[PDB]
Amino acid sequence: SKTEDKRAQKRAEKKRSKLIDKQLQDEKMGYMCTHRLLLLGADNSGKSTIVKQMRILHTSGIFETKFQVDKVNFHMFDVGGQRDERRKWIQCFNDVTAIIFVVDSSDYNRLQEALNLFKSIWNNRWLRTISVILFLNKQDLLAEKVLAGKSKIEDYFPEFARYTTPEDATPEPGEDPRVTRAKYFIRDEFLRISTASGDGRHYCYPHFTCAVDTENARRIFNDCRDIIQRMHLRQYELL
Amino acid sequence: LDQLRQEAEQLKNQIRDARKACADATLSQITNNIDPVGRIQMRTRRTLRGHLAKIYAMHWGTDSRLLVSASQDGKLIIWDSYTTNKVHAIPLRSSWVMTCAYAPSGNYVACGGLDNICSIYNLKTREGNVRVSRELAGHTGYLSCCRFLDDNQIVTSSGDTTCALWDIETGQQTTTFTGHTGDVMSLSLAPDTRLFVSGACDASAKLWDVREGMCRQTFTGHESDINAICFFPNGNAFATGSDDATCRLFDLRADQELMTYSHDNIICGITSVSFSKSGRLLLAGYDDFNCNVWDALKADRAGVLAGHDNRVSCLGVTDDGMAVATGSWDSFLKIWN
Amino acid sequence: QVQLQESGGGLVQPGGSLRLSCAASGFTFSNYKMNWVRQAPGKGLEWVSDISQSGASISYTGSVKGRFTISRDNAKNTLYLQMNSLKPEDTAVYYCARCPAPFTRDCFDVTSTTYAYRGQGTQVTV
Amino acid sequence: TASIAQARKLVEQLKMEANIDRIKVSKAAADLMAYCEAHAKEDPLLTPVPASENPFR
Amino acid sequence: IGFWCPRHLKTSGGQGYKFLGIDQCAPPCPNMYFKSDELEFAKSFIGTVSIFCLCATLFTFLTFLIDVRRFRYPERPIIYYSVCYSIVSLMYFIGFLLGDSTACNKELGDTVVLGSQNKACTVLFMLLYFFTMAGTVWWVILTITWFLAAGRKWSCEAIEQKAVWFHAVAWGTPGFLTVMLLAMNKVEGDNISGVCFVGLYDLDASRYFVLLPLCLCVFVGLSLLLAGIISLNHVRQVIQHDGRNQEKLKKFMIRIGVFSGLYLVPLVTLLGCYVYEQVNRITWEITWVSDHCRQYHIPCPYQAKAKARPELALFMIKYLMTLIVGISAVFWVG
Repeated sequence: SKTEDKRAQKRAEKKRSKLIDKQLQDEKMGYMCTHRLLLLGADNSGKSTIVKQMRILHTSGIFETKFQVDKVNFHMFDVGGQRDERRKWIQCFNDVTAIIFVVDSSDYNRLQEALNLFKSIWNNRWLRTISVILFLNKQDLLAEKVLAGKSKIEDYFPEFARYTTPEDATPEPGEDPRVTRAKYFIRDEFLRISTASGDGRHYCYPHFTCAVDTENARRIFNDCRDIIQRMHLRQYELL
Repeated sequence: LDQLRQEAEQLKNQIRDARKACADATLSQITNNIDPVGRIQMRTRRTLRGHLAKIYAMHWGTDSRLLVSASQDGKLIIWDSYTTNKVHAIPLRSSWVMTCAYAPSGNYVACGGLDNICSIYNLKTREGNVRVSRELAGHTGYLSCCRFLDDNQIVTSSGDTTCALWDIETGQQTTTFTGHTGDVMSLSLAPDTRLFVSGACDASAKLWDVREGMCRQTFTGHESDINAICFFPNGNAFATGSDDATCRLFDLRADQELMTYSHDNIICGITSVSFSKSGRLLLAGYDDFNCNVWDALKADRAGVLAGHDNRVSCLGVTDDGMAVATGSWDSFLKIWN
Repeated sequence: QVQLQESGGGLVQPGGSLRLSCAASGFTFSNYKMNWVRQAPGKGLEWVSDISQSGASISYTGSVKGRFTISRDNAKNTLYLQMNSLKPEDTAVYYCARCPAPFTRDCFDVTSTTYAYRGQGTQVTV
Repeated sequence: TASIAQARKLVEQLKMEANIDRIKVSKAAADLMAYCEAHAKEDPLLTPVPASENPFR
Repeated sequence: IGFWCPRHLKTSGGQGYKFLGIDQCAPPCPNMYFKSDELEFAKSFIGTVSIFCLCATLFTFLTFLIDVRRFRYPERPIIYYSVCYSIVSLMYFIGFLLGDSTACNKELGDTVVLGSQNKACTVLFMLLYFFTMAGTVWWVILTITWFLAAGRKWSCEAIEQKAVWFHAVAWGTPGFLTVMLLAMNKVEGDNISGVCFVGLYDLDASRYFVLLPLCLCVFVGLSLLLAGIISLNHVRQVIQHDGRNQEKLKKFMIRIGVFSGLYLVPLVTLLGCYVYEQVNRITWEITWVSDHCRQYHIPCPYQAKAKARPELALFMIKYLMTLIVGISAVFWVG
């Protein structure tokens, strides 16, 4: 009787293990199809103004954003319930496929510490594979700020005087060349460290946006498609 | 405020002078008449598959049979280490977790992470299905290591530079331990359940008592953040692993740093430190996709355990000291003997 | 214990070049890289400069470019900040900090007065 | 740093200095040696065990 | 009158096979198309081919025992394909070593085996035909895995758990059709090499049972490999639209194309050999009866205005070419 009972409970344990393994394999397909995003930025960077019509669907440690584009679900994190030190919980985000790094291009100090944070994220050992989708928020505020004339770009960056607008740069219609020069100077200031330590593996996707633009989801979709295609090409030892 | 600086300096050099006076002889020359530990490298007896994301934490419990594994997918999987069969696969509210605990009894399991909340579940319930038992909240930082001492009160280490001891039934905080200035990343309990030690990002391990909220002792001697901590099986010594590629064995009674395990070919950080049952072998997980076992007497590299594709995250030894479980970021648990 | 004693600065006449010194004990100075951070009254912590392990890679902020210099000697295990003249907008307290990983090039050394591996600092005014 | 923070630090230092209870390093090392040699026979990692004896074969 | 059965070509039982609409008529045991030393030369020739073909595929026979991993689900079918044609070439060699004496159904009473009245055609025939069809279907499995991995990019490391599904097709589709050939007695014995293979001395065989499944497998394999190349070329057409340059993509396309062509058009020539041998045999027998009705004392066909004869070079290239589809994987482990 005891042997029969022990065989029965062994069979029941095996059946339960098979059932939960089947459940895990079923959840695996749903897990590895929705792309995860980690969003970083300052308090004044415009953290929640990226996506507005999917901002409200109808805890405070992590704020979540579910939004679906072209039958692909995007699962967006922002971490604000912790302290200022971030060298320990940023290792929890190794497997995230994209870091949406939002930069306030109006208030400056601020841009220098954002640049240093970008250096720290890019050169991190456990974030050395993650691509960064870089958003240049508050472009309109920069547009009137650089035409105001009260704030000089040269004071906070001495290298702006010996800079010119790139020929590959395509200026938007309806603006003077100097705001385009300022925007692409900020973009080149980020790209000089974006393209200095990364020997392949990961590159950046600079984009310009404001509080009015409602096409950021399309840009994130295209960037994630490029990221997954590049990861697939790299994993097949295709240099 | 020059008198405060003078008092701090005089107390610091008094501590240094007392430590030097009590350091009559180093223990490196003490362990000279004993035989060296042979090459006792072990092989992977079983490998546990099933996790879909990286494994961060792990625990054993009193019986050396039921593993707990926490993954960033949002899964707490309880494994039968003998026959390799999963028993429960608890889903979690917050996917980002960094700690898990198994009670001395088999009834309760715990977890926590970036949600700043410690969630505990029953296992042996009347209905037969796992569910959220209790939700301990009140930390304003991420949880790094929670450890059970009984079935009614728990001790948790958080990134808010403060540790806490909670009671389960009322859900409140019994005691709060403050005095660290950096993120507390590890927490180990003494076998007698009277003292514990917490290692922080201050290159400091502070030893606390559970009955009082005061700090019993403080230990310095590292250069970077402490990631792991573990008492000796005796209970009068402990080992700390840090990011400076050095392990450091301290003793409780002398308040002195005793032994520095380091090598010139290692630069990677140390993520998980666990003792053996006899306290001779010291198992330390490193960031070079490997683990190293040393001895606590000659401070020599006894052996190397390899076979992980990503960084190690958790390392554990059973209470009877038979199996050693290593959980790294390639979603695999390796059992060694 | 790892500590970073600081000296120099304070009542400095303009037009003279001074050398703010940081003496490090504890950690081996060669294996790590170091930063200079400043805090103005009414303002938060602001990163000023950084120097790598070998001293080849030196970086500054925009407001100090071309005037301040930073250097270090590993044999003496000391670090120096050479300052020429002064600025009217540099009245601040200066900290010399170290990011807590030896063989990396990424650091997180700006906090709300909560960081560990940071000296007491010297206050300089004009 | 802050005056209150330094006051808390110094009162903590004098509180931990109030109860010294410090011993010699040599006797602590001897106690460590004694505990290591007393439980050396029962350790299942330093000494390999037969496959029939342990359930981790 | 028409064609009548010769007296020396009468069978010993009701095998169920009709020879030009006449029951109990069988072709003779000798091939009698390679007179004098020629057949022996042919034998020697194919012997060298055997000692060539094995000596190639052994290079990809030992490539599996080196490691279990680093053989992805797209690369899963190639090792089975290589080993399957390795043992096809090996058993062809040992069938050559067996001898042509115990192949046909043993004064001029010697004739080839027609059906399940055999003694040694049984296991040899299942092994040869089932394994050749299994190798072709395994190459088709390679093509469909390539299409699933480059036209849709599924996982390349986790779809392997579906392999045991495709095995049930890959080992099952030939296994479905390897039973009928021996069921209603449609198994014949080769006398040039010493082989008992289907489709030599009849028209119904090598029409719906040998040629058409092989042709449809090649057609679907080529279509899906072209689809995979088109998909990867679209992926590359995404490239060069920005400030980047890629050169490994050319190397991978060239390597996939040469690996495809080293098996595709060889077996296309094999189908050409089958079609030529099938359309001409039905009148080759009429040419034979016209030429040798005086020797056989059977009625001569009245209008044999087109004399035809099999050629040496085509049979030489056929007996070479059949076991050349097995060396393609040898280029992959090169």
